[PDB]
Amino acid sequence: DIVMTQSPSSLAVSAGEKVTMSCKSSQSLLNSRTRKNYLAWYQQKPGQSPKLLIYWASTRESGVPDRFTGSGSGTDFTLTISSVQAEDLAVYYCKQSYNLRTFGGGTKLELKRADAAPTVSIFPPSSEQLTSGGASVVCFLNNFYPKSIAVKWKIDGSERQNGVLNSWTDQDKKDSTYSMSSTLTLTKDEYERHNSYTCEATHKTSTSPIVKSFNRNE
Amino acid sequence: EVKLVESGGGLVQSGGSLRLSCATSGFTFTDYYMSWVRQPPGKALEWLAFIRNKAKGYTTEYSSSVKGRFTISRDNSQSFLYLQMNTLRAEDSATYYCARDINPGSDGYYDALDYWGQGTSVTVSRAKTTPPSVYPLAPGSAAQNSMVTLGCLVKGYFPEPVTVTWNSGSLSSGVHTFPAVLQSDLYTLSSSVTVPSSTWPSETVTCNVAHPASSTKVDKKIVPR
Ligand SMILES: O=C(O)[C@@]1(O)C[C@@H](O)[C@@H](O)[C@@H]([C@H](O)CO)O1
Ligand SMILES: [Mg+2]
Ligand SMILES: [Mg+2]
Ligand SMILES: [Mg+2]
Ligand SMILES: [Zn+2]
Repeated sequence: DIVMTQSPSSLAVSAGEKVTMSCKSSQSLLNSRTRKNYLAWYQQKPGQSPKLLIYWASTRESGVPDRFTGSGSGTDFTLTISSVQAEDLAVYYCKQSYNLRTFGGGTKLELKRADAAPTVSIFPPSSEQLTSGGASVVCFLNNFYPKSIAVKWKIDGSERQNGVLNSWTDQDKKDSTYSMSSTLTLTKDEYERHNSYTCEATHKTSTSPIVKSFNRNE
Repeated sequence: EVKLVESGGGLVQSGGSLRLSCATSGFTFTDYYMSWVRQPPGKALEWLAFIRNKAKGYTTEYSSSVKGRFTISRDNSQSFLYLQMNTLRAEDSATYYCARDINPGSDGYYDALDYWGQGTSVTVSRAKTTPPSVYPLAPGSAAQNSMVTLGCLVKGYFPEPVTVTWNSGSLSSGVHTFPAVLQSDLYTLSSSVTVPSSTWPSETVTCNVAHPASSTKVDKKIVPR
């Protein structure tokens, strides 16, 4: 067992600011023969494979921006990012290769930006779905910040809670906003009992819910 | 160009076996150790195994988590890496990556995993392979102008993953593909795309959906309505 641990588990930093993250090994990774620390850092952006940033604790891989600096020795290591850029959003892993290989649990780096209101769109069920006896109503909430958001579905004015499924994207690597999709699924029979379908979004960027709706009749 | 490409992932029943493969090119294969690393959905990377290079006699090592159950091997004639997986369990569900590991004999020796494949996904479950239904999301009404948001709903499939593109990848900006959500042993995901009003419906917008486990290929044009 070489046990690897990282800190913090997550944090958020504004573009242009400095980021520090830590990695501990349960035993020294310093090879007294080679004089090298067998410690590497990897960057994994949302939906990508890991990418090598640093090895031998402090040697930057060719191609990696010089704002990334590894330091430390023995059982304690640090990855520092000066002037964080929006594209740096990712999970960062350290990894020992002194004795086979073991990854730490990762540090998730998110980016802080100015609050942004969501753009909200509602979509009725497609004729192809209704033909098969189902009816899904979809609401997209795009490009907002911070991540915290609430969606309420109302059918003919009353709130509907079951049949709802929600999903959030990771932060965007360009504009540092988030997005979310909410899908309400009904039988076609239940869908045809009602007229008004409403997606209501509660976000800190305004005091009134953002409300998008359509009428089945229309 | 160093190239690593995993294949072989898919749905396997608990207790079952699966062999993953990794095709390599762009470097002298026998010069390098090769590693397999996995990552369960939403969890940390986990190193599983390596096989050493020629100088080291192609010997193998394994993490405790898979020793006795998995076997790593290599074909040096065609530059392939394999991972045979036996006695699979739910906890083995994950994306599996192959990575080029060290060449200790080189004067340029550095100790890292410097190149990684795109990964191949494995799901260990008794649930049934189910292809997605793909439905168009077109607006029912809108203001007098500007940008328009469309989408596709990819509903009721198993297992992960699916791929979604728009106009065969040619629409990439302004796309959001939402992570799939599991409910009652079927996944649902959605994808939105936002384009200028002046370009749709005058120009075609189509979502392209693939579900490897069922060999599904769908093109769905988003028509006004
Ligand atoms: O197990 C090995 O063959 C290897 O060479 C892997 C290297 O990454 C490193 O762990 C090395 C040890 O430092 C040898 O003591 O062993
Ligand atoms: Mg290099
Ligand atoms: Mg966005
Ligand atoms: Mg009701
Ligand atoms: Zn050994």
